Amino acid sequence: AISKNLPILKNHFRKHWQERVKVHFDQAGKKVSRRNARATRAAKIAPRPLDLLRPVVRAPTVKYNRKVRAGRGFTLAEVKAAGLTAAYARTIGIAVDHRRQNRNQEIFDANVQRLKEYQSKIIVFPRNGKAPEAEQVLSAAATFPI
Amino acid sequence: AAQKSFRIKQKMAKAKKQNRPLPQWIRLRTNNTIRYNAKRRNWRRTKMNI
Amino acid sequence: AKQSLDVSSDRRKARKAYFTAPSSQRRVLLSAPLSKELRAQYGIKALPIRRDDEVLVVRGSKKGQEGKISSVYRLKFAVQVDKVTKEKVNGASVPINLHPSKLVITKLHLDKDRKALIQRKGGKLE
Amino acid sequence: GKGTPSFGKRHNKSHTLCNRCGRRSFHVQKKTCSSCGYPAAKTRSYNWGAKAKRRHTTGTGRMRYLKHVSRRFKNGFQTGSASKASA
Amino acid sequence: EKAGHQTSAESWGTGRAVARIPRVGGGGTGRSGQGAFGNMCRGGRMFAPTKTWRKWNVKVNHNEKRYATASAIAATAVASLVLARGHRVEKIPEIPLVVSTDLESIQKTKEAVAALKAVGAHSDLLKVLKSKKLRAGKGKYRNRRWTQRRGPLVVYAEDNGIVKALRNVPGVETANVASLNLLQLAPGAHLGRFVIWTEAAFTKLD
Amino acid sequence: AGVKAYELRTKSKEQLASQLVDLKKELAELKVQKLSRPSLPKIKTVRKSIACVLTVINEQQREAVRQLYKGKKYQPKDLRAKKTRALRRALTKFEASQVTEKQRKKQIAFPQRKYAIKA
RNA sequence: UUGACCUCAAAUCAGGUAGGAGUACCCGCUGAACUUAAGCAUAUCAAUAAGCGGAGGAAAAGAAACCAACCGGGAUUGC
RNA sequence: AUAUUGGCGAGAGACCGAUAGCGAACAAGUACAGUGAUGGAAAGAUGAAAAGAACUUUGAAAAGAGAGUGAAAAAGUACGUGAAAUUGUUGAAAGGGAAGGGCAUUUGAUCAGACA
RNA sequence: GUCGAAUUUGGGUAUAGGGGCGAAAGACUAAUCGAACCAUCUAGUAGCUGGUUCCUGCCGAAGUUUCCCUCAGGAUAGCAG
RNA sequence: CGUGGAGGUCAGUGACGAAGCCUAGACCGUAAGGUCGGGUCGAACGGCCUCUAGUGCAGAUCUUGGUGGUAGUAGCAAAUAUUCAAAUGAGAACUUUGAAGACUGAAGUGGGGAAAGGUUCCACGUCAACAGCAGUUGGACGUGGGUUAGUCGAUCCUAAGA
RNA sequence: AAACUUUCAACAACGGAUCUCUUGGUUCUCGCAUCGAUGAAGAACGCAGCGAAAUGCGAUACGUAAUGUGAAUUGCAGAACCGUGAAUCAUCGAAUCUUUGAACGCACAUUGCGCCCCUUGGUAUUCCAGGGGGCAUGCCUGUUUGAGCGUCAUUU
Ligand SMILES: CN[C@@H]1[C@@H](O)[C@@H](O[C@@H]2[C@@H](O)[C@H](O[C@H]3O[C@H](CN)CC[C@H]3N)[C@@H](N)C[C@H]2N)OC[C@]1(C)O
Ligand SMILES: CN[C@@H]1[C@@H](O)[C@@H](O[C@@H]2[C@@H](O)[C@H](O[C@H]3O[C@H](CN)CC[C@H]3N)[C@@H](N)C[C@H]2N)OC[C@]1(C)O
Ligand SMILES: CN[C@@H]1[C@@H](O)[C@@H](O[C@@H]2[C@@H](O)[C@H](O[C@H]3O[C@H](CN)CC[C@H]3N)[C@@H](N)C[C@H]2N)OC[C@]1(C)O
Ligand SMILES: [Mg+2]
Ligand SMILES: [Mg+2]
Ligand SMILES: [Mg+2]
Ligand SMILES: [Mg+2]
Ligand SMILES: [Mg+2]
Ligand SMILES: [Mg+2]
Ligand SMILES: [Mg+2]
Ligand SMILES: [Mg+2]
Ligand SMILES: [Mg+2]
Ligand SMILES: [Mg+2]
Ligand SMILES: [Mg+2]
Ligand SMILES: [Mg+2]
Ligand SMILES: [Mg+2]
Ligand SMILES: [Mg+2]
Ligand SMILES: [Mg+2]
Ligand SMILES: [Mg+2]
Ligand SMILES: [Mg+2]
Ligand SMILES: [Mg+2]
Ligand SMILES: [Mg+2]
Ligand SMILES: [Mg+2]
Ligand SMILES: [Mg+2]
Ligand SMILES: [Mg+2]
Ligand SMILES: [Mg+2]
Ligand SMILES: [Mg+2]
Ligand SMILES: [Mg+2]
Ligand SMILES: [Mg+2]
Ligand SMILES: [Mg+2]
Ligand SMILES: [Mg+2]
Ligand SMILES: [Mg+2]
Ligand SMILES: [Mg+2]
Ligand SMILES: [Mg+2]
Ligand SMILES: [Mg+2]
Ligand SMILES: [Mg+2]
Ligand SMILES: [Mg+2]
Ligand SMILES: [Mg+2]
Ligand SMILES: [Mg+2]
Ligand SMILES: [Mg+2]
Ligand SMILES: [Mg+2]
Ligand SMILES: [Mg+2]
Ligand SMILES: [Mg+2]
Ligand SMILES: [Mg+2]
Ligand SMILES: [Mg+2]
Ligand SMILES: [Mg+2]
Ligand SMILES: [Mg+2]
Ligand SMILES: [Mg+2]
Ligand SMILES: [Mg+2]
Ligand SMILES: [Mg+2]
Ligand SMILES: [Mg+2]
Ligand SMILES: [Mg+2]
Ligand SMILES: [Mg+2]
Ligand SMILES: [Mg+2]
Ligand SMILES: [Mg+2]
Ligand SMILES: [Mg+2]
Ligand SMILES: [Mg+2]
Ligand SMILES: [Mg+2]
Ligand SMILES: [Mg+2]
Ligand SMILES: [Mg+2]
Ligand SMILES: [Mg+2]
Ligand SMILES: [Mg+2]
Ligand SMILES: [Mg+2]
Ligand SMILES: [Mg+2]
Ligand SMILES: [Mg+2]
Ligand SMILES: [Mg+2]
Ligand SMILES: [Mg+2]
Ligand SMILES: [Mg+2]
Ligand SMILES: [Mg+2]
Ligand SMILES: [Mg+2]
Ligand SMILES: [Mg+2]
Ligand SMILES: [Mg+2]
Ligand SMILES: [Mg+2]
Ligand SMILES: [Mg+2]
Ligand SMILES: [Mg+2]
Ligand SMILES: [Mg+2]
Ligand SMILES: [Mg+2]
Ligand SMILES: [Mg+2]
Ligand SMILES: [Mg+2]
Ligand SMILES: [Mg+2]
Ligand SMILES: [Mg+2]
Ligand SMILES: [Mg+2]
Ligand SMILES: [Mg+2]
Ligand SMILES: [Mg+2]
Ligand SMILES: [Mg+2]
Ligand SMILES: [Mg+2]
Ligand SMILES: [Mg+2]
Ligand SMILES: [Mg+2]
Ligand SMILES: [Mg+2]
Ligand SMILES: [Mg+2]
Ligand SMILES: [Mg+2]
Ligand SMILES: [Mg+2]
Ligand SMILES: [Mg+2]
Ligand SMILES: [Mg+2]
Ligand SMILES: [Mg+2]
Ligand SMILES: [Mg+2]
Ligand SMILES: [Mg+2]
Ligand SMILES: [Mg+2]
Ligand SMILES: [Mg+2]
Ligand SMILES: [Mg+2]
Ligand SMILES: [Mg+2]
Ligand SMILES: [Mg+2]
Ligand SMILES: [Mg+2]
Ligand SMILES: [Mg+2]
Ligand SMILES: [Mg+2]
Ligand SMILES: [Mg+2]
Ligand SMILES: [Mg+2]
Ligand SMILES: [Mg+2]
Ligand SMILES: [Mg+2]
Ligand SMILES: [Mg+2]
Ligand SMILES: [Mg+2]
Ligand SMILES: [Mg+2]
Ligand SMILES: [Mg+2]
Ligand SMILES: [Mg+2]
Ligand SMILES: [Mg+2]
Ligand SMILES: [Mg+2]
Ligand SMILES: [Mg+2]
Ligand SMILES: [Mg+2]
Ligand SMILES: [Mg+2]
Ligand SMILES: [Mg+2]
Ligand SMILES: [Mg+2]
Ligand SMILES: [Mg+2]
Ligand SMILES: [Mg+2]
Ligand SMILES: [Mg+2]
Ligand SMILES: [Mg+2]
Ligand SMILES: [Mg+2]
Ligand SMILES: [Mg+2]
Ligand SMILES: [Mg+2]
Ligand SMILES: [Mg+2]
Ligand SMILES: [Mg+2]
Ligand SMILES: [Mg+2]
Ligand SMILES: [Mg+2]
Ligand SMILES: [Mg+2]
Ligand SMILES: [Mg+2]
Ligand SMILES: [Mg+2]
Ligand SMILES: [Mg+2]
Ligand SMILES: [Mg+2]
Ligand SMILES: [Mg+2]
Ligand SMILES: [Mg+2]
Ligand SMILES: [Mg+2]
Ligand SMILES: [Zn+2]
Repeated sequence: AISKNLPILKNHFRKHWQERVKVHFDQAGKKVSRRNARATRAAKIAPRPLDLLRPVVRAPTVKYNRKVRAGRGFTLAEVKAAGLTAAYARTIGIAVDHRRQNRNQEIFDANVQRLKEYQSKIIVFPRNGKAPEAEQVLSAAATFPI
Repeated sequence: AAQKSFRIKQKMAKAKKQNRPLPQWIRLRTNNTIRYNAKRRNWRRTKMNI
Repeated sequence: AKQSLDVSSDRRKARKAYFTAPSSQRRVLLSAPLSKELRAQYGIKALPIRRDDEVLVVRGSKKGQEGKISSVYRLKFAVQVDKVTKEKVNGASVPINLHPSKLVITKLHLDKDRKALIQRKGGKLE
Repeated sequence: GKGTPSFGKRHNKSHTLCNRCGRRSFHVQKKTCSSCGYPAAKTRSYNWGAKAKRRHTTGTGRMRYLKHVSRRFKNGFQTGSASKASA
Repeated sequence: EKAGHQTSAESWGTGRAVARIPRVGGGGTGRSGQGAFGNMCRGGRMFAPTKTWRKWNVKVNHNEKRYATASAIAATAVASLVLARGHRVEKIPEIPLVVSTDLESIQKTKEAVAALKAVGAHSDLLKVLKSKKLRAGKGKYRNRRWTQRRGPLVVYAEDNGIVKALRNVPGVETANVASLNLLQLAPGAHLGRFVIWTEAAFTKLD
Repeated sequence: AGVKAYELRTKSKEQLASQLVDLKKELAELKVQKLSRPSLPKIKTVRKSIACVLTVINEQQREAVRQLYKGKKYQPKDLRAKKTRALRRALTKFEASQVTEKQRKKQIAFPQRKYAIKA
């Protein structure tokens, strides 16, 4: 069971592995099934953007600290510095994360600016009548990249 | 047996009724595939198992 | 071709669908075409056949014969005409089964409903 | 001895007909059906028994009720009745 | 996978004068006492039973794919290949055939079929319909019943309705220039398909 | 011939109960005929009618007792909705949508606001 | 003498509810040996088969007693 | 978002093609076996249409021989095609304790091509 | 051999698989007993036995070295394509 | 070389006969094989370039089904036993009736029951199969008829036990 | 020389290969979320002018009500339209739904055996028979009704 000059392999199929095979035949099937169910949210969701506004964030560790990507939510500190309540900023399609903290002025500054730029680029439909028909934009993060 | 539970007698009644050949007019029906009654039964051939 | 995702080109599903179809579904399968003169009269190409209709065999051995349809035999997918018959060697005679798609309607049997159906299809009705 | 002559001795029922499954798996003395498990509150089945499962599960019977459920649901369990149209 | 193993049979073992494949239990049915499980047995499981995890799709390098189509396109010129491929092009004006962008807007089969015929596609449009045959094989159970040749590929730039116009004429296929399908450009991996380029299309090429 | 449904649903409770004994009595006479005769398909239609009579007799007394029980808690099970055993236990539309006093004030002050972007 | 209170019962009391079925997928319990190791006991098969309890259209999980060690990240599940 | 060899409804395949494919394309979990738990088959195709063979005749009859129907009975409810083993008749040839085989030729049978 | 008793016997009833029952034979426990029968784990493992399906062309072996709870097997070198 | 299927092609072959089967008939190949004639038949099928695999059998005490020689053979010989006439029928060693010869010899080959079977009972018809000869006979086939309780049983009671 | 044997062919046997068929199976994908004490799954036994079975059904029994279609059903017999109407039709919302089964008055190798309310009958609250409606268990909220020197006040 050991012969010629070959790497040792550790080929792990000693359980009943044929039971736990998972093949994706639905790769295509599910891409469609989830494309409809996206565009059927874009309707039921009304002119709303289909996603939530996300913060600038410095990536962890030493490998990715060099970079930055969208974080979860906006830090009550920034929600107040941009001048709105959190509980309201939830319903403006801003994501607010209460766990995040600001140790960085440069990131805190960057994120407040990103917040006002959104308040400026949005139109909030009033409680009752009107609705000056607004033609929904499909992303937020595309409008507001990083 | 020959002092019978009616339960046993009744299964034994239903026995007799299935014991007749094909009614031969079914043979005539359109589409009809049944040549003969292939579920037939004999007292001394095969037994009823109560 | 079929563009609907609810239509099936499966040959098996169709052949079963046909042979399993019930009475009410078979009547519409048993459509016969209206005569050239009857097409222009009613403005309709074809209708599901009916018992007392009059009809003309346009295909087969009996092509050129015509008569009143004795029965529509739905079980057999066959329409029987009472003129057309075969005589056995005992000297009796037996209907010839005919398929409406090989017939053509000279004279409809008109009902209030058969009349309604023609106008309901956009017809004329003399 | 253990053969055919000893077979002349067999006239006694270990099992009569089970009321629940109508089998003759109902052990007279144990008074419990070796097939469906009656008297037991539940119905005897086992996972090494796939065939006998298949022989008895829902659908081997009339489905005197369950037949129609799938239809009643398609219609959202309409109550009342239907009115009229034409012809 | 359940199939063929659906008995309880087991070998009778040697000494009973018959071979040792597993054998069905019980009696009275005549299935009993018969070779079971065996890849040589009536009813037994087949050797190496087929699996859904067989490798079905095949990966190709993107650039290799594009190289292929590229070479296939270049053969829609080069008349001999198009001729050698079927495709009765011996009388058409020139290779490649480029056609007025107005083609893209045709709404009606008769209209479009004309334009095709007009511009040299008659003999090819007609090569199909003569080429219709019943499937030689057993696939004709399986919802491929009919053999036929392949007619021209009408490559438009924007589709204004040429596409629903040609979809019912046989052997004819329509495709955008932004997409292009090697399956059509080189059918059965044979070079030189017959392509009718709307002049719109032709300049989107570069 | 043989009985019509809507012509029964007119008649009085005491007429129907009488015409029932008719059809039974007609059917009884036909039963005695049928063993003297090589076949008697007639019996099919009398006894199919003894059903149709009985359907209506029952139809009434149900839609009768259905009426006096109308619009009150606790009426009898077979006049109670069938639905599904599991739907029968569902939380009613009222007690699902029952919201919280604390939470009610918040849905009010802070509802999801319609909105869009690009301008 | 009476009337409470607490606890405990009884009614074919008023009205509800649980059982069983199915069990591919799901939450748990319990639980092998064949086998592999060219022997074999730890180990492996496998926290698998079998047995048992409990669900739903999904179940479960979930808004950190988290991960990190960074300029930090930020419920859960999935690829 | 994730799972799904159960359910209900659909669409499909470089799948199998009646010893294959689920065990079951058929009155299949059927017939049948076993005290019982359980075990568990075989078996699709006349024809477009019964037109399923009037009638005569031989026979106790089953049938046969005719006649007839049919595009075909070289399709007759033993029913598409109908191989092999193996069997009857007929024809041909040969055989002193096997049969068959190889090179070669006489003899017979048989088949060309090929002259012009 | 025995034959009026530690007799024969029906039926009911109890005991169930490392269990039963045994006036003891490893006997009997449904033609099964020095561990029943049914199904499943299970396509259990086999250094051992048997088989392993078309044609032609060219090349063409080894039973020896070292190691192995190795001596009917492998590893290794050699010969071979 | 050959097989199932797949993309392409020859606008391939075919109800004026595809496929298959038959054929000490013909031809090409060293060979796997390929082509042709004739016969039978009835509805589909081939050449080429490629794609693909559940792709080729003489064996495995291989699986399933079918069939031989054995072979008109081994045999159909325990339980003393059969014989005459008539009837019936196409047909009688076997059915029916009469006559006779015998047996079981009331610890029965008699007269009933329990368990078990399940209609075998009984009448009419009736012989393809079954009754290892036969068949006019039958426990067979067909078709009908038949099981009558305050007192006989169950039911009630309790036994071991559950 | 025959027979017999063997070999080849034709015809005919035997068997059911091959070929071609396919309302089946198999695999993939998509959508959906609905069993039951309001009695399910499952059983048994019934039901048709002429049925053994498969299928359907439940003593209203191959079906009743409702709705749609618009003339059948068909194997025979039988019945039978310019219409509240054919059909072994479609659909289905209303019912019937035997003996059962978690299975519920008790039992059940028994068509065994009680109790309660209404009602008819034989002179009948009491006995006999018919008709109908009823009595399982655990638990919960509640209602009556109680128990205990467990304990509170109060009467005299
Ligand atoms: C070779 N293909 C055959 C095909 O020829 C045909 O075979 C039939 C066969 O089904 C018939 O038999 C059938 O009907 C019989 C009725 N008595 C009973 C047995 C049943 N299989 C046989 N009588 C004649 C064959 N040629 O049907 C079956 C099949 C296997 O497809
Ligand atoms: C095909 N028929 C053959 C028939 O041809 C013949 O066969 C002979 C056979 O008898 C001879 O066999 C004998 O007779 C020879 C002459 N006396 C001497 C050798 C001896 N074995 C063979 N040598 C030749 C075959 N063709 O005899 C046998 C047979 C089967 O009947
Ligand atoms: C089988 N006997 C039936 C009898 O039961 C009854 O049958 C009716 C049938 O006439 C109805 O038919 C009616 O239904 C249509 C509903 N819009 C209206 C016209 C009519 N075809 C069926 N829909 C329902 C059956 N129960 O009426 C006719 C009849 C022949 O007497
Ligand atoms: Mg390792
Ligand atoms: Mg599993
Ligand atoms: Mg999103
Ligand atoms: Mg932190
Ligand atoms: Mg047919
Ligand atoms: Mg037996
Ligand atoms: Mg038995
Ligand atoms: Mg059919
Ligand atoms: Mg015709
Ligand atoms: Mg026809
Ligand atoms: Mg035995
Ligand atoms: Mg005994
Ligand atoms: Mg016992
Ligand atoms: Mg079903
Ligand atoms: Mg398996
Ligand atoms: Mg498996
Ligand atoms: Mg086993
Ligand atoms: Mg197994
Ligand atoms: Mg074993
Ligand atoms: Mg063994
Ligand atoms: Mg031997
Ligand atoms: Mg067994
Ligand atoms: Mg198989
Ligand atoms: Mg054509
Ligand atoms: Mg083929
Ligand atoms: Mg009490
Ligand atoms: Mg209560
Ligand atoms: Mg449960
Ligand atoms: Mg269960
Ligand atoms: Mg294993
Ligand atoms: Mg080991
Ligand atoms: Mg080993
Ligand atoms: Mg060992
Ligand atoms: Mg398990
Ligand atoms: Mg979901
Ligand atoms: Mg949850
Ligand atoms: Mg996290
Ligand atoms: Mg994760
Ligand atoms: Mg994914
Ligand atoms: Mg899946
Ligand atoms: Mg076959
Ligand atoms: Mg099969
Ligand atoms: Mg085969
Ligand atoms: Mg195969
Ligand atoms: Mg099978
Ligand atoms: Mg059949
Ligand atoms: Mg059958
Ligand atoms: Mg055929
Ligand atoms: Mg067919
Ligand atoms: Mg046919
Ligand atoms: Mg004759
Ligand atoms: Mg003749
Ligand atoms: Mg002739
Ligand atoms: Mg002729
Ligand atoms: Mg022919
Ligand atoms: Mg022939
Ligand atoms: Mg033929
Ligand atoms: Mg005949
Ligand atoms: Mg023959
Ligand atoms: Mg034949
Ligand atoms: Mg032969
Ligand atoms: Mg000869
Ligand atoms: Mg000799
Ligand atoms: Mg001699
Ligand atoms: Mg001698
Ligand atoms: Mg020799
Ligand atoms: Mg003595
Ligand atoms: Mg055990
Ligand atoms: Mg013990
Ligand atoms: Mg003893
Ligand atoms: Mg002993
Ligand atoms: Mg045994
Ligand atoms: Mg024994
Ligand atoms: Mg053992
Ligand atoms: Mg053991
Ligand atoms: Mg193996
Ligand atoms: Mg094994
Ligand atoms: Mg050499
Ligand atoms: Mg040395
Ligand atoms: Mg060695
Ligand atoms: Mg060894
Ligand atoms: Mg050896
Ligand atoms: Mg080596
Ligand atoms: Mg091939
Ligand atoms: Mg293949
Ligand atoms: Mg092809
Ligand atoms: Mg060959
Ligand atoms: Mg060749
Ligand atoms: Mg020929
Ligand atoms: Mg031919
Ligand atoms: Mg044909
Ligand atoms: Mg081809
Ligand atoms: Mg060929
Ligand atoms: Mg293979
Ligand atoms: Mg081959
Ligand atoms: Mg071969
Ligand atoms: Mg082969
Ligand atoms: Mg051999
Ligand atoms: Mg054999
Ligand atoms: Mg023989
Ligand atoms: Mg033999
Ligand atoms: Mg003889
Ligand atoms: Mg002899
Ligand atoms: Mg003798
Ligand atoms: Mg002897
Ligand atoms: Mg004797
Ligand atoms: Mg005698
Ligand atoms: Mg005498
Ligand atoms: Mg005498
Ligand atoms: Mg004597
Ligand atoms: Mg006697
Ligand atoms: Mg007999
Ligand atoms: Mg005999
Ligand atoms: Mg004998
Ligand atoms: Mg004998
Ligand atoms: Mg005889
Ligand atoms: Mg006679
Ligand atoms: Mg007798
Ligand atoms: Mg009889
Ligand atoms: Mg009594
Ligand atoms: Mg106990
Ligand atoms: Mg010899
Ligand atoms: Mg022949
Ligand atoms: Mg034959
Ligand atoms: Mg066909
Ligand atoms: Mg399919
Ligand atoms: Mg549910
Ligand atoms: Mg009844
Ligand atoms: Mg079915
Ligand atoms: Mg029916
Ligand atoms: Mg219907
Ligand atoms: Mg019920
Ligand atoms: Mg019962
Ligand atoms: Mg009870
Ligand atoms: Mg009792
Ligand atoms: Mg009472
Ligand atoms: Mg009661
Ligand atoms: Zn049971």
